[PDB]
Amino acid sequence: DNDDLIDNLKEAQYIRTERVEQAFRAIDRGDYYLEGYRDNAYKDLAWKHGNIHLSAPCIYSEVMEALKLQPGLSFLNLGSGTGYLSTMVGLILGPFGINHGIELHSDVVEYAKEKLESFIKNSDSFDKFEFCEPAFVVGNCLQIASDSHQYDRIYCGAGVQKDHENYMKILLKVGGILVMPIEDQLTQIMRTGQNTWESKNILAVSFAPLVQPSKNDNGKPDSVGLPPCAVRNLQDLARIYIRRTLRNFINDEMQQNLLREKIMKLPLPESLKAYLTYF
Amino acid sequence: EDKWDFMRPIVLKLLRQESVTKQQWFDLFSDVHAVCLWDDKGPAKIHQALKEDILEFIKQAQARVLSHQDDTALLKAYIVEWRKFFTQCDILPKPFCQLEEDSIVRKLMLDTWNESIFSNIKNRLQDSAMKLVHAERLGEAFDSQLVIGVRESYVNLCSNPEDKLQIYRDNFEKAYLDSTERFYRTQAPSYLQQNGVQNYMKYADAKLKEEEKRALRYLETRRECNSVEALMECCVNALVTSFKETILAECQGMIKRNETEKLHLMFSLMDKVPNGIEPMLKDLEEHIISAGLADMVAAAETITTDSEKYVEQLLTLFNRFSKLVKEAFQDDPRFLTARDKAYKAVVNDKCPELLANYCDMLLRKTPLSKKLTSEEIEAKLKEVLLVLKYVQNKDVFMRYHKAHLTRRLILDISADSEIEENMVEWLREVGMPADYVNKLARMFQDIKVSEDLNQAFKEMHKALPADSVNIKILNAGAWSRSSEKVFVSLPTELEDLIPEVEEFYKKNHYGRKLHWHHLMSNGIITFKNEVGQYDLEVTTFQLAVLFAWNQRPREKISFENVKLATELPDAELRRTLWSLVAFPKLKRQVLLYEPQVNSPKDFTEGTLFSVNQEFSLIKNAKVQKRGKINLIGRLQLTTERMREEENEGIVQLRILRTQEAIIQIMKMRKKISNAQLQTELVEILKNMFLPQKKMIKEQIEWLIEHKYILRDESDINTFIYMA
Amino acid sequence: DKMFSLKKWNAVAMWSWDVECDTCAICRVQVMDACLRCQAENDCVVVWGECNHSFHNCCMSLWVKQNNRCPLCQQDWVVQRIGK
Amino acid sequence: MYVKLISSDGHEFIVKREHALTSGTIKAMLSGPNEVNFREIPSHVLSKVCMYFTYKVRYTNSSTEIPEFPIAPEIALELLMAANFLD
Amino acid sequence: MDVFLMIRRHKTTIFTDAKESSTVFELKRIVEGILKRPPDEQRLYKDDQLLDDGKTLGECGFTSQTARPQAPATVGLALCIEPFSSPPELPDVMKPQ
Repeated sequence: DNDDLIDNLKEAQYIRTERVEQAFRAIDRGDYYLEGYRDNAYKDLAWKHGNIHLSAPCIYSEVMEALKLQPGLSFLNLGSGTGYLSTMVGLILGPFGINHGIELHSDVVEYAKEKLESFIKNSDSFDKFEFCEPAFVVGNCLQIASDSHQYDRIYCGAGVQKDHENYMKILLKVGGILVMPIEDQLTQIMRTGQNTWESKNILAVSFAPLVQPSKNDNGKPDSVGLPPCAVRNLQDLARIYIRRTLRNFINDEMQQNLLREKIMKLPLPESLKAYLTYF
Repeated sequence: EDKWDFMRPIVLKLLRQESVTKQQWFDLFSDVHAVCLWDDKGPAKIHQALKEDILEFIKQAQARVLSHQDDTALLKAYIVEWRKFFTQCDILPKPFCQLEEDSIVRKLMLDTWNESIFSNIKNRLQDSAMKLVHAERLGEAFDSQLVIGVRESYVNLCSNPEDKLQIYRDNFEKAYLDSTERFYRTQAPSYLQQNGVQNYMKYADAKLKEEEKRALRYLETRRECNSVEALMECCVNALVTSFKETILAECQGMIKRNETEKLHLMFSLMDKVPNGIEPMLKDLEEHIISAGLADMVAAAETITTDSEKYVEQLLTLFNRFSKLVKEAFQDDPRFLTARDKAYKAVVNDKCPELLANYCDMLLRKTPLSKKLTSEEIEAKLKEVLLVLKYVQNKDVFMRYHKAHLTRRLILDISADSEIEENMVEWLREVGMPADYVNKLARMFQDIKVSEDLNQAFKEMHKALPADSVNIKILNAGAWSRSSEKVFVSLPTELEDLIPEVEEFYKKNHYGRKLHWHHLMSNGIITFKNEVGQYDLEVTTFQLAVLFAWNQRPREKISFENVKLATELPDAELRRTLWSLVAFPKLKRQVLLYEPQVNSPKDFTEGTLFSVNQEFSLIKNAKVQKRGKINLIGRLQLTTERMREEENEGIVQLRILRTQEAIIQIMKMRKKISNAQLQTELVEILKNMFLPQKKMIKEQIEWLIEHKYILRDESDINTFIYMA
Repeated sequence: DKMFSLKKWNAVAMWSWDVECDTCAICRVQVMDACLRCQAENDCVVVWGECNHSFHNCCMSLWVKQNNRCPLCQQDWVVQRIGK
Repeated sequence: MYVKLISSDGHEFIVKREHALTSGTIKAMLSGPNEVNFREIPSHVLSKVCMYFTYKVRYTNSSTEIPEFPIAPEIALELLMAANFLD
Repeated sequence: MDVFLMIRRHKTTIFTDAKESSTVFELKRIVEGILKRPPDEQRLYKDDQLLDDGKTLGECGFTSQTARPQAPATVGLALCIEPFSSPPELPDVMKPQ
């Protein structure tokens, strides 16, 4: 089961740390895998089927390890797929992260939205964290709008072509990290200056090489562009502070949230939304 | 949770545009949210109370709207009231937000306004306005705005975004169409039987234009509209089609009198009627066909020899009807097709061979050409080619044209060389094959070669002196065109020359085999009588007769003796003696004879002839002592006999050309049914000759019988071509 | 100044193409007489073509549709005239 | 071009319109029959509201980083309730 | 990024902004324009320090960090500032305090 494989990965030091430990337990494998099988996410095998190419098992263990994911930074996912890893990273980053992903097939995107709604409405770990919900766009991995701001953490969801390597290096903010299976070889890259980069290897992996664009005489190239960064509105902020306060009390007392959130001197729609996020 | 104490006052102040203090306008924002939060059934009741309030206001509004009895007052009241209501429509959805543009209260307002104030009064609203339009058609210049406003109201009531064409279309346009149809249908009788077709057409066209103007003025032309097409269609149905059967009555009268101006209205109005145009085209076609045929059919047979009148009548008909079609129908393609069909139905009834004859009268030394310059002759030939461009039997021209061209160029009787050369460009314009076009150039080159050969002979042999020797050496087809190769005895000056000519052209010009035709040859010989000397320019037979008479003018020689001397047949000698003794319109006769005759046939073998001792050139009824007399005339041309033989040739072409068409189809159609061959012939035959199928069937049978066309062994209705 | 003799003598005559005027390849008569092609090889009405060769139109007047040849030589006839 | 905001403590704040007009309700007011007396908003809540507006107007063009916006628990409930009334 | 700043006087407060390189007199003029208030015995004070009549740059203690959008740098405008109404709110049981 999930905890079985989580323990095995800690045994192989594929998890190691506590933050990744909590992320992995929070999300159950198979949840994000196709409706017909719901069995093999718990095995290190090929999870390529239809258009889905997820790698929850030790592959994603290694990737999560390579990426630090300290709270408050920004994570950009090229080849998001079913959103499994965007979800996990959101669990860690915290409310004030920037979490964006890009994908080529729209039907899979509809699938990913269905899975997120499933997770919010049915999972048990949601109210144990300040989750960060990922946002999605449709497009190709090589045609991001040309004026993007930058991103601290960049990940390539599939095999990367050498003759576009620098095309991604230009995206990384001064000081960030980039993780990619270039030539199906997993590696880390660090922007140590304005026009200097350094790199290291990780592991020899197996991935399908990406599909390059072929559109011409159109504004597809380097145009897609990630979702706008916006400063949210007061209900979300205030909700977060109130949930902080109550969880802190409950931590002190431990030495159930739903019951507390229901006695608060508030209008019933406010009870449901402003805290409960509609259960 | 009773805030329905200040809210009713402030709502009813908003709606009626009563003064509102800012403080109230601010406070209403706070109270509604207050109630929607601290409650469980505010959301289901705020708008029910709102609906009650709006409905009370609207009931007061109907009371006021109907309080007026005048039509204009009623319309203005509905307009102003809807106006304030719609201005405030955007002013009280701001509060009451998020209780469910797209606002709740706006939908409530528009649905209630229509279900409580429109449907009820509407019965009146769309009636009175329409009456005003009627008054306008009676000369009453009512204020157009009184109707325009109602229009703009309906389109707004349709709160539905997915289908807005509900109120304005349903409850306004139908009234306009019905009123227009009523007015025009009941006003048409004032002229349907009170004036003629022309005045009725003018009235109908003017009314159509006026109602189109009203249509654009008043009917909504927003986009899909389509409003104008329905009003115009109903107007045309009321005014034009209701009288079309009587409008077409005068079409024949107008066409017959060539009243092109009156046909303008006729055509313009009946072009709008889908089934009102065919009668006028049929009238034009049948009028043209009858007007042509009724005279042309008789003229084709009674004319006989007078080609000029036939061609001129054809040209007059063509020009008159072309002018009529150009003017009356504005050069419309349908009427041009009708004109072409009518012209074909007339000119094709059987062969316009006379056209070619006309060209001869324009290209030969005849009175017609002698009074005309070359440019005028070309202009006249333009008429012949114009006529030729229409008749289906086009090749009938070429038979006579080439016969006349050959006789003109070979007999040296052409009016001018340049006018003959212009026939090259004329034939090219007509569209004939170059094989015939270049015949003139080939003939002229042959004539140049003949002149060169004659000069070569003259330079060597110098009987007749070389200076007076003019030997013609032309192509074989130039002269050897008949089997009547009659040869006659020649004077000493020519008998001692011909052997030398033959030797010179046999040896000095190997290959060119000279051949003589004494029938077409002529010459000038000097003779003397008891009254004076003269010169006679006569054919070779007359020359032989007068040479035999030269050494014995005063003797008497019988018909048989003259025959033996000239070695001439019966017919040729008879004609020669008739031209020498009874030359038409000749003051003096060359020869005298004893017996009395009525024609050449009456000459007998024993008839004695003698030289007239008093014959000489006559000028001013006086005997001259010297002068040249030409007595050849028609003797070296041809007689109505040609018209017969040529006619036979025409018949031959009517077969051969048609058969050629068939072949040209089979060379392009390796295997086709009989029907396909006949259909192809319809277009192919138009270039050479288009006979009726009664002869085409027999021609195809002849072609297959002579082993020229193949037939499918298992299908007698399929023709096959090979090689 | 020609006055008395045949100054305007219209010596009508025609020539037929051949290699020489001493023999006849399509007739057995004198070269200056009418062709015998229409009698021995079956009158002789001679017509011209664009190819500068004589021929006989005894039957071609209606048969030229399929017999467009020059029997007096070895070349086909190019139509120049269709009348008399 | 300055729209004053006055609370129910007789209290005043100055804010210009381009800054202020970033909520539906404030547009609605003045979109119909400046100053704006918010009857059910105390002074201390209104101060933090204004600061949030100016902070958003400044950070609309944010590049990648995000600062945090402190709210004290003494006024947080009332900011939650006065927040949805303006947006 | 400019600097968020908040000034006080009695029952009326100002939100305003400037550059680090600006002088005090610029702030005095912004205030005099927005309020149309000439200096009838009133000047600009920092946490109650006169700053004389302004027109100075050496004493700018409103460094950028202290004048943030999340938090203003306060200006101390015979002076009397009415403060706000202190939160009438308690832990409310659900916040053991």
